[PDB]
Amino acid sequence: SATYPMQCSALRKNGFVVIKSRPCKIVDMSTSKTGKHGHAKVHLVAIDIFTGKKLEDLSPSTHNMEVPVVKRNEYQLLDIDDGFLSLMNMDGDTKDDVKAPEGELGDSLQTAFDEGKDLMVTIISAMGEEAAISFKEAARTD
Amino acid sequence: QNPMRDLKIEKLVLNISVGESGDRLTRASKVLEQLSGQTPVQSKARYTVRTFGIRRNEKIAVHVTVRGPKAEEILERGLKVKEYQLRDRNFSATGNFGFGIDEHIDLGIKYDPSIGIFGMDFYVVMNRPGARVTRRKRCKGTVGNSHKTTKEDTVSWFKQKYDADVLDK
Amino acid sequence: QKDAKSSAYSSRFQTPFRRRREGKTDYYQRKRLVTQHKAKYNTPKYRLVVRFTNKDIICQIISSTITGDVVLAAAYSHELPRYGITHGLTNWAAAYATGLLIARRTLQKLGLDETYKGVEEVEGEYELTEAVEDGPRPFKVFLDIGLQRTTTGARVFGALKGASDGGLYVPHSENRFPGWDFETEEIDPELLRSYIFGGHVSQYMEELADDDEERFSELFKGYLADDIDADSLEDIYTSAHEAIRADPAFKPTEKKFTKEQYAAESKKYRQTKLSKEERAARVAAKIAALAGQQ
Amino acid sequence: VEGLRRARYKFPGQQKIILSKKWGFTNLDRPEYLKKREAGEVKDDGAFVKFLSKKGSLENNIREFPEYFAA
Amino acid sequence: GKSHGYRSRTRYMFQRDFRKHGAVHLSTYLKVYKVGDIVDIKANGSIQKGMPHKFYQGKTGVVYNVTKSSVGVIINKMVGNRYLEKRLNLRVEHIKHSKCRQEFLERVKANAAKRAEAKAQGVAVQLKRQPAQPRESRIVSTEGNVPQTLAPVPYETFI
RNA sequence: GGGCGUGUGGCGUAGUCAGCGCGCUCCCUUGCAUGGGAGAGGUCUCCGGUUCGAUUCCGGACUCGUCCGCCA
RNA sequence: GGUUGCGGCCAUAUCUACCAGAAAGCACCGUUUCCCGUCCGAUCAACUGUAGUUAAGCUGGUAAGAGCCUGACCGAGUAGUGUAGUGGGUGACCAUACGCGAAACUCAGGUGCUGCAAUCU
RNA sequence: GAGAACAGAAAUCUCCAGUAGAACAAAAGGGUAAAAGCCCCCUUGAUUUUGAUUUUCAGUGUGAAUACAAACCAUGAAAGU
RNA sequence: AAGCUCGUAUCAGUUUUAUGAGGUAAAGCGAAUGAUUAGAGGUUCCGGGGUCGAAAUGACCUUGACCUAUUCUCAAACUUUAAAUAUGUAAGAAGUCCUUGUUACUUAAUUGAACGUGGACAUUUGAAUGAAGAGCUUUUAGUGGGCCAUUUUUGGUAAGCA
Repeated sequence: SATYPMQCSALRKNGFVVIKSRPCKIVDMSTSKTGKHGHAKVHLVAIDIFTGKKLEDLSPSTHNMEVPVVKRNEYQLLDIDDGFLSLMNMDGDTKDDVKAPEGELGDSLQTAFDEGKDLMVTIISAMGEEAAISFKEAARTD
Repeated sequence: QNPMRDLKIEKLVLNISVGESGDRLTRASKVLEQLSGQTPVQSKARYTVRTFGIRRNEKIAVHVTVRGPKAEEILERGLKVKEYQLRDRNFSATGNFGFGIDEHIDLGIKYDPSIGIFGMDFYVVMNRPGARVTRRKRCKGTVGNSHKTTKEDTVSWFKQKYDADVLDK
Repeated sequence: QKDAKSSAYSSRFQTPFRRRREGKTDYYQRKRLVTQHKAKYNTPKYRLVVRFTNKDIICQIISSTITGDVVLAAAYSHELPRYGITHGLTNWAAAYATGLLIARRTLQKLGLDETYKGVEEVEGEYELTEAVEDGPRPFKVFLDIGLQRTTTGARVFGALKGASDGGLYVPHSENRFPGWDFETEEIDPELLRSYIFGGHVSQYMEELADDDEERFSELFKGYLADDIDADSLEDIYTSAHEAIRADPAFKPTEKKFTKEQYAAESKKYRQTKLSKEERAARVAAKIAALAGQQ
Repeated sequence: VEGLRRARYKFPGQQKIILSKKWGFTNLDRPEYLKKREAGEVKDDGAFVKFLSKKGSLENNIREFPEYFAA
Repeated sequence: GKSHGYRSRTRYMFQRDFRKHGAVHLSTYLKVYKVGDIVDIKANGSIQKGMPHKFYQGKTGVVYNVTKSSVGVIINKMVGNRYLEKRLNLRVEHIKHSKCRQEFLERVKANAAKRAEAKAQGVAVQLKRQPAQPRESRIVSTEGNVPQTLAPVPYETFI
């Protein structure tokens, strides 16, 4: 399956959750007892990985929250044209479906490709939507 | 006494460890192939060692096994490279002996600028007739104590044949 | 000092079976051979045991009991001089002739020989002894090649081919016979027939006698001593085959002596054990010798 | 005996002080060990003593324990 | 949690033994079982197929079915307050014939032989077994066996 | 008392069974702005186990920062 | 009685170090055209039984041998244990009655037996 | 353990000893030496049809497993699996 | 509770005989695994500290490892060995033996497998003791909080504790 359930108390920091059908990454967790007799409630503060928005939800601790599958994958650039990166996989596979980043990451990547470094791109998959998060340079195998 | 106790060369094995796969490996394999007259066998690496830079299974060494009078001839060429002087440490307790040499130019192949220079390890395995008892599949047995090769017999044979002298150390 | 085994090692050691220690029996193969379908209650399972020593081929028909194995009939290659084969007693055709002899002998002593005549006119084709209707089934037997390597061209399969043409029903495929092409999965019958009639040794006889004569005097010396040339071995194989199909009756030798006559000499030659009292006298003399201050 | 009697106060329960009939830390009696050590069939170790047996190889039994066989 | 698997608590039960590991000898494959034979069940840990459960270890039953490599055995199992009938398919490495049955058959044939030979005379055959009777009168002599007087031994440390 | 997290070169940290950036120190290049290249620098908190190999997998220990310890 | 082929029980058969082996049989041994397999006719395949050798394998013997096996009234009726008492003892535990009964240790002996077929001075 | 250039504690090769002290996906326990381990070759029986039996047990279900029958296959020289 | 089919048995909280199975108690560690005390003899291309040494793959002591023969003490999740008490089966008539019928199974084969026909063996008919009747079926009540004593035993310092 694309996504799998988990418990709120089983969740912990720097893990992925589904909040309002968005892949989110937790920055804050806090548990407070509801009433003296009652079970504690978990208040979760998380950041969407793709959009960067801050989303929070509180739930019972025993409640089950949905968790996405996030895969980070490593590729080499071939060209940046029309806002669409062209990447090259190990064993020689090529994809052009990735859109170029639109922020300061995209600006730095564009300048780095213009001045000619060999750039290593990390793109993540979660719940059927695809994006690029970071780039490095290959220190060896020039 | 001595009807068929005569020592003989079971085999000569020539080992080259280039240490890393590729063009060298092929050049060392070509040198071994032209020296032996047989195609050599490359040997994989058992474990990954960082310090050597090796990883598991890249065929890091190449070796060949030659038997008979041809092996005797290459051993003659190796001994005249070594000037018929060998250390006492070279011989083993079982009776087998080996030595290591640098370059095939001393062996007389002559030099090609592409192929480079590779040294070799020569190892001679000595046995008496009747060694098939250990090797055969049916009725496999162990060789008797008197008939076993030993260090004193192999140094006596190496002094008598090849008219060589062993070093005291 | 180096080759030393502790008492703990020698006490915890478990020896294998005696035949495994001698290296003569593969018990993994033996279990799969001699075991029976338990609903066939006391039905024996019969092995054509073919063994190759130097200067002999041994063929036996053996079933298994708890007290030991039982032989119906045996046929060795050294009784082939009775049928006219004197040289090459371990070649591929000698294995064929030994298989034919043990097949004809077993069908004669079972009384299954007037039916199931086998392949009378041999040509090298691959076929099995099929069951005739409204009568008894053919005698079923399975090979025991032992530790010997299965190999296309090995002479255990020559013994199989001889036994199969003799009228035994032995299950086999044809892909281990000489002449089997690997790429085209078919059997070449004329090369197999040449091997049955000794073509591979006669062709060598010609192609070595024409050039290298000292080898032709070293080996094949008995062929010159008995004036056997290259082409006559085919018809002496044919005459040997028809002599086997005449009488496999196995007259044994006359033994030249008696069992106790051999036993007297061998009992005289064998060494005996030392008893307890003379062992004690020996150790007392040893104590008086070395420990008695010389 | 007085040292063991002083040590007995540090232990719970009841303990007894018994003078053994054995020679030292061995397991033979005093006259048995005396009639064994008059022959050469004992040989000292670092603190203990090794004994001769009638079993084993005679060569080892003669390189060890020579005075008993010096009869 | 608790654990009750199929081979739970079978450690020493399904160990092989000391110094008789390895392959099994061919007498177990050459032995012949018929329907109605009485067999003992002892599992062989070297053979994992056709294994009995740990309950039937050391149990004795009756053959009711013979197949290619196995034997069907009937055991009576106490379940609650009655015995139930259990049918087991076991490979022949895990069974052997019960020797008590063949001893009883030897008693039957020797007993019939005694009855047959003594029927020619009518000498009150007395074919039932009898247990250990009390031993009867005897006279013990002291010729070379004069009695030796014994006494209790006093106490010693012995350490 | 219990639970959770925490230690990576000075800092930020990332990680596959030790990488850069900014620091540091040199060298080189060219402003309006610079940039580049070298090095010295890390027992991945510590100690074990596992594993071909462990930052990574596990166990134990230390430090620090948190959160609970309530009804009578 | 020796040896070979196939075995059964699977050390009384194994291991260590020496010694011996008539005859026959195994074995080492000689060869690379053919079938076949290898880096390497070393193993495996094939051919000859010829050129040779009991040196080895194998078999047997030796050893106050290691191990293993058997037995003992050897330890020891000991340890342990089923049953009994309004038995002892603060207790820990221990005696007794009616029964069952070890292991280590010590000592003595032993070191393959045998089935089917073939063959042998 | 004893040897062989670079090559050493650990690279590859050779011999000897080696009852398993290794390995068999994982927890632990069993089992395994001409193998159940390592390497190579060929394959899809990890197939079809419904019954019976064992464990848990009410002798219900579920899961897992055992031995067959009727086909159709794989592999091997074959017994067989 | 209602009975039903039979009339001393296709029984038994028992013993004996024969034959299995087990890994606890005990024992063992100069037996495997693991723990563990002390010396002794050796090994240094093969350790570390000192002292003598130009230094030395030097020397002399000492201390650590490894090996060899010993020595002291142990194991719920160690074991070669291995009880007592409990525990499976058998002690016949539904048995044994002789002869020969069936089959589409099985065998090279009337070879075997299973079930049979006909015939022989009877009150010591196959050990002891006792049987109070033996076997079978339907239907339904209450119950499904337990506790104590001896012996074995777990957690706990212990408990009229769990």
